[PDB]
Amino acid sequence: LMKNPQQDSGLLSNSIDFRDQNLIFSNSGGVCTSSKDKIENYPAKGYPYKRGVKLSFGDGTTELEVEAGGGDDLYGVCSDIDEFSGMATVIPITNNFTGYLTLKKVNPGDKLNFNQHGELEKVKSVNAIALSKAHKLTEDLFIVLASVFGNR
Amino acid sequence: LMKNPQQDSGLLSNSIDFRDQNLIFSNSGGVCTSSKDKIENYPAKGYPYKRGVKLSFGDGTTELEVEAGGGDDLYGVCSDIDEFSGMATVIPITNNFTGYLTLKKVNPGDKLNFNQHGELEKVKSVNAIALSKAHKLTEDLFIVLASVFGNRAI
Amino acid sequence: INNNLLPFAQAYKLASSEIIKLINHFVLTGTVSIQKDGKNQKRLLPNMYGLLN
Amino acid sequence: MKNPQHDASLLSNSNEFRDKNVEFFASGGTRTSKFDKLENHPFLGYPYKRGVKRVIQHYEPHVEAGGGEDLYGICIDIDEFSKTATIVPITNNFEGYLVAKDSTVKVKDKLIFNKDGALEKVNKATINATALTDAKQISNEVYLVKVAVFGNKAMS
Repeated sequence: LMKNPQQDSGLLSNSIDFRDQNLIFSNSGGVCTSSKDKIENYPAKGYPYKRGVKLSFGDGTTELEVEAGGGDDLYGVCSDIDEFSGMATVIPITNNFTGYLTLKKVNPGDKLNFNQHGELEKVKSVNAIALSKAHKLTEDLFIVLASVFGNR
Repeated sequence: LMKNPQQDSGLLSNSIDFRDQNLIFSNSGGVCTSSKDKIENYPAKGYPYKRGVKLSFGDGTTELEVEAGGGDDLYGVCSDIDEFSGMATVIPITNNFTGYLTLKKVNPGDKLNFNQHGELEKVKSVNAIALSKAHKLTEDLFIVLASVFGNRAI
Repeated sequence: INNNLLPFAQAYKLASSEIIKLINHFVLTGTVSIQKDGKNQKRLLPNMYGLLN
Repeated sequence: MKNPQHDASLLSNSNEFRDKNVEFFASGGTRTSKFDKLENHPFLGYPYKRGVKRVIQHYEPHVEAGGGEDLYGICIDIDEFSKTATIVPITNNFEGYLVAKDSTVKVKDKLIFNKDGALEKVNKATINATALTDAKQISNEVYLVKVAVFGNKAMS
């Protein structure tokens, strides 16, 4: 479930090619990033890494936080997590994003929608377009290169 | 069909006045530009200069491109183009823009929308407002000052 | 030429000349506008007048 | 008036660092990014801490308090000397205290900018706006509410 688990080994791995080396769960941020992007951080509820997020409110004792969600409550896209501080890096929906996002368990040009758990699914209140086919990282974990450019 | 006039001028310009000297097709960029504007570039399919653009996908051998378009496929606004590299400068629809854009062959305050060819026409899903009347650069080419500030509800 | 880009000194000289023309027009007429019709004027403060207004 | 006070005979009692920020003169936003886009436009009326709309008539177009489908941005600051207002475009998310229609707004409520540019509780919204606090009474008619405004909705 973690993004960059710490696990030792007894053997070193060998790099054989310089292609398809970015299809890993540890690839944080966006593939194409602007120096004028607006980046926020929030306390993390659950594990919203590489998912669409919404604002969640408690009783009122603690500050508001973000959790995986979509639909009409979609606030932004979570692109990074700091585990030590529990801090989720969020790109607001008013700013366009290009990167690898979690896909529901799809071809370039297909229109995508954020479901109730923050995962991308085939169609649409949000502009999400797949730029590649689904890549399987785990039996349940699928990612896809998608471009998010606001609400439709 | 070109960012700069295709035919060379015949005279030395007598630029002594300072009023209404910007109503030209070579006026790239915007009239009011912020230093925090997000700017992208894409391969150009056709000539999408000063037109709304959409993402066009091929078979898959080569990367996606941008082509003139609008409606529900609008992605951004092409504010500049480099001819040597075929590179179209794109301002995303999530970033507001103010400048001269191609108009379909209209008074200030009229609501506008982008058509299938990436041209602005009088009214749906794109917040575009005209700030002036159409100016005629060529017998078929008209430009209008517009303010585009995102997608509209419904 | 293909992209209309200048060295800094030349661009500064040209822009300064245009701005000085605007300043002279304001001093003579007391209005600020870039249209030959004189419309779309920039609204100014009171106690700011030219020789003509 | 952003800074109405001009003269006084005593100092106001402000010796507690907690709850000093909910004032009408606290311009700007609670959290601000260096890459926020800010414009200045001539204004008529008083659009401070309100949603604004463009008005076109001879003088260049100006901005004034308004909402609905004519919303263009939010006025977060003004300069009374030059009569110019600082506006955040609607394509840029904002977080801060804004004028509320009344004292009925509570936390987690979705909001709409009305004709006067005031936020009121909502199906009828063309923008996303969520109240983060309860409405506070600054004056007999002035209420402030902490709101995050992030983009526009797809449908009504």
